[PDB]
Amino acid sequence: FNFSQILPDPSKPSKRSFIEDLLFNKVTLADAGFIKQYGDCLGDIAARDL
Amino acid sequence: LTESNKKFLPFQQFGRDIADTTDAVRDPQTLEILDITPCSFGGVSVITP
Ligand SMILES: *[C@@H]1O[C@H](CO)[C@@H](O[C@@H]2O[C@H](CO)[C@@H](O[C@@H]3O[C@H](CO[C@H]4O[C@H](CO)[C@@H](O)[C@H](O)[C@@H]4O)[C@@H](O)[C@H](O[C@H]4O[C@H](CO)[C@@H](O)[C@H](O)[C@@H]4O)[C@@H]3O)[C@H](O)[C@H]2NC(C)=O)[C@H](O)[C@H]1NC(C)=O
Ligand SMILES: *[C@@H]1O[C@H](CO)[C@@H](O[C@@H]2O[C@H](CO)[C@@H](O)[C@H](O)[C@H]2NC(C)=O)[C@H](O)[C@H]1NC(C)=O
Ligand SMILES: *[C@@H]1O[C@H](CO)[C@@H](O)[C@H](O)[C@H]1NC(C)=O
Repeated sequence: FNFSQILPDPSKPSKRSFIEDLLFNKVTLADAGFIKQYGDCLGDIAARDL
Repeated sequence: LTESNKKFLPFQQFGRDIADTTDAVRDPQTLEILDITPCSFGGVSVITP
């Protein structure tokens, strides 16, 4: 039996498997602002962000 | 108030946001366009035993 596609891949920095990588790529999760803690959100940069 | 890259039309004075709040203004004395950002704020949590 071949479990190399669901066991974790050590080459990935997030230590996720191949199918988990596909599942994370298929969902376009927003940053939601906990990632965007930077103070250039206050400054007018890029475009208007929700 | 910061400098903005918005190109206001000559008949326009104020710029509005999605929530109908004023986001960009034009100074009356000098014709530069200013961008208004609310001051820095956030939540505070207290971690105690
Ligand atoms: C259990 O199952 C796994 C997965 O099927 C088997 O492991 C091998 O997995 C690779 C892909 O993961 C199979 O394909 C080979 O990939 C080589 C590497 O290139 C890919 O991978 C890198 C990342 O490592 C990517 O960045 C890159 O873009 C590629 O996607 C290729 O070099 C190979 O090409 C060779 O073979 C083809 C065959 O058509 C030739 O045409 C080429 O010229 C070249 O010689 C290949 O595509 C690989 O086939 C899998 N190995 C085997 C033996 O099938 C495990 O082996 C399996 N284990 C068990 C016990 O069944
Ligand atoms: C938030 O804080 C971090 C840490 O101080 C800032 O990261 C630094 O940014 C400056 C300029 O961008 C770099 O020269 C430093 O090397 C960075 N430090 C590290 C440890 O990476 C970050 O810039 C701050 N965020 C904002 C928007 O200013
Ligand atoms: C009044 O403002 C105008 C710009 O709209 C400027 O050219 C003029 O010099 C100002 N008046 C005085 C007395 O400085």
